[PDB]
Amino acid sequence: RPEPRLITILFSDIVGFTRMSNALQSQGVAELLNEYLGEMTRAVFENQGTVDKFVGDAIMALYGAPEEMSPSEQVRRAIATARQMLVALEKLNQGWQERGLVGEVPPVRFRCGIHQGMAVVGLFGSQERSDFTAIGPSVNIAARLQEATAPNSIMVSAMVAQYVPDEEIIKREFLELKGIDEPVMTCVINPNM
Amino acid sequence: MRPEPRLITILFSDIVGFTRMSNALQSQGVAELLNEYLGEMTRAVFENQGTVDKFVGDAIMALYGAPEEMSPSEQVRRAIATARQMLVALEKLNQGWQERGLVGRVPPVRFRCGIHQGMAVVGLFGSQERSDFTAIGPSVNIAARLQEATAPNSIMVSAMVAQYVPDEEIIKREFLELKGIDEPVMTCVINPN
Ligand SMILES: Nc1ncnc2c1ncn2[C@@H]1O[C@H](COP(=O)(O)CP(=O)(O)OP(=O)(O)O)[C@@H](O)[C@H]1O
Ligand SMILES: Nc1ncnc2c1ncn2[C@@H]1O[C@H](COP(=O)(O)CP(=O)(O)OP(=O)(O)O)[C@@H](O)[C@H]1O
Ligand SMILES: [Ca+2]
Ligand SMILES: [Ca+2]
Ligand SMILES: [Mg+2]
Ligand SMILES: [Mg+2]
Repeated sequence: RPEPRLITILFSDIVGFTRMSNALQSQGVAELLNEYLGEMTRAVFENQGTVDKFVGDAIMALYGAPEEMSPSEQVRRAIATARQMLVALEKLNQGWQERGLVGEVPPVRFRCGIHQGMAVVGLFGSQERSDFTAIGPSVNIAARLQEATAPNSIMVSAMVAQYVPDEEIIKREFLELKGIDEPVMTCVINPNM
Repeated sequence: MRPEPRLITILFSDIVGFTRMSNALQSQGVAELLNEYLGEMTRAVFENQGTVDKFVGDAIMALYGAPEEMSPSEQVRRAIATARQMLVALEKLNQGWQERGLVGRVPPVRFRCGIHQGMAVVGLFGSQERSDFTAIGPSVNIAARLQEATAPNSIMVSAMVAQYVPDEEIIKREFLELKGIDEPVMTCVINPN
């Protein structure tokens, strides 16, 4: 049965994928995407994370579920992952650049949002089709954060930022998010430790 | 499956204001309702030869014409028939949740549906460790966005899908802005019966 517990959600999403989605065609789109994702999942698994699901060119990773994890660990790994994924993106662009797969098309950039809160975690769906995911306001914030941030940046919430030295806090500022009544305190963190 | 272009029809159903009622349902109250909702809704997709791509929270994504082949007219027809059965099935669930005191006497559960037909790269995307079957491209977004813009408990479709729908069944045609698409798109509100 799905039950509530504290977890950290991370969303990674490629910017403007739809554009290059043309003039790159089938093979191009499949080959690039499959590779992009190969690295990103690698980044998640290495940081003890869990790949909840892919949503188009987006990734949804969890920390703290299904395997119990300490609040500090949850955020520390999630951030390590976000910083790691970025390092892969710069190199993949270096791999696709000398392949022509990039360039009437720019390199690939992603938006990342991280949050920590409660969520009803467990198997959702029917007895014919059910997947393991996290449901709840907390998830929506993680998603909304990722969407509100600038390309090639990591935007966490205050809940997350508290485990982050203010020195690594590039930009603090409230922001109204879609579907969230109370304005959230967002924190754009530094890509480097 | 080896990713490749293919004409398909995409269906998105999303519950209206789910985050709002999750605060009056409590963890156990959300899992009960959400899982019951998914069972009846996916049953509808399956009994219309549709394929449940995935669940994006309280939202459902169904594909018609993939993996198994299906004609352009049948895709539209099954996808629409599915959306109409969902409403008939939701009406029943609302009665149940009515007695249970879960909702009704918290407004009764409602959902939005979006359907577009068009080319899209379908197949398995991901890594060797984790990869899933799904559709990718401009076509999927259009449906996702049409869902997003339609009034609660209404079925919105693109003009291409509308091209295979008897005229009297149309309720409202209109040039709208699809929060995610650059140029205005023509939309058609389908009669729920
Ligand atoms: N395979 C898939 N499964 C489910 N939803 C999908 C999907 N592919 C796309 N979508 C949904 O379609 C909508 C638009 O997709 P996006 O990937 O955000 C367009 P984009 O070209 O990448 O621009 P953007 O991400 O910079 O905004 C989103 O709501 C996304 O979640
Ligand atoms: N389990 C999950 N997996 C992936 N994305 C999820 C998710 N739960 C929520 N989201 C994402 O969080 C965002 C908002 O969730 P919503 O479905 O809109 C809650 P809502 O209160 O019902 O808003 P609504 O009334 O506009 O439908 C979406 O982009 C959705 O894809
Ligand atoms: Ca994207
Ligand atoms: Ca919803
Ligand atoms: Mg996006
Ligand atoms: Mg929504």
